[PDB]
Amino acid sequence: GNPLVYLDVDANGKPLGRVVLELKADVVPKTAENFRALCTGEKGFGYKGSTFHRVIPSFMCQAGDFTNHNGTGGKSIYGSRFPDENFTLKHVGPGVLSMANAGPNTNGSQFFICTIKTDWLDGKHVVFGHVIEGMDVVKKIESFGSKSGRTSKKIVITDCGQLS
Ligand SMILES: O=CN1CCNCC1
Ligand SMILES: O=CN1CCNCC1
Ligand SMILES: O=CN1CCNCC1
Ligand SMILES: O=CN1CCNCC1
Ligand SMILES: O=CN1CCNCC1
Repeated sequence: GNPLVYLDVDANGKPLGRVVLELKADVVPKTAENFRALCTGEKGFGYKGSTFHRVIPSFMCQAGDFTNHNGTGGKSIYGSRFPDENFTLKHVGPGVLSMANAGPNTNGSQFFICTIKTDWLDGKHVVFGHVIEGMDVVKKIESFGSKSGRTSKKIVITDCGQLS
């Protein structure tokens, strides 16, 4: 069945806990596989040691730029970018896991976890999972954001991987 993966997150070197994500490989297998492999680091690169670089309260927590750490970077396991697989899953509420992008067909490694229903992103961002456990950790991360997206603490994915 669908993979379960985890992100262990620090703020300013202090552990916040673990976010567990279900990846909906049954609906978006290519997008799920990219995220899964970036969590395990099995291709030689991935999310471990990278940051949540953009966090907006009452919106989203964004991460996955493991090359430039500022929202410009990241890459997929397939190449620098890959197409929007489908828009079948919707941004239904807090806990939705979705791909960040710079327009159509520009998925790399950047992603976000929603903290509200972000319905205006339906048909624009590929939803590929949701938070199974650790929404408390997501809301802690959210609390360290700002309207500009700048974080008030350094938010680091200290470890990540696959649970099943
Ligand atoms: O959350 C929606 N899902 C539908 C497809 N199976 C995975 C779970
Ligand atoms: O609460 C929803 N919002 C929309 C996005 N900007 C932050 C507030
Ligand atoms: O801050 C990261 N960004 C990458 C996704 N598109 C908007 C800017
Ligand atoms: O690419 C990710 N984004 C976060 C949600 N708003 C649009 C840009
Ligand atoms: O906003 C820039 N990005 C780099 C390519 N992956 C999507 C986000």
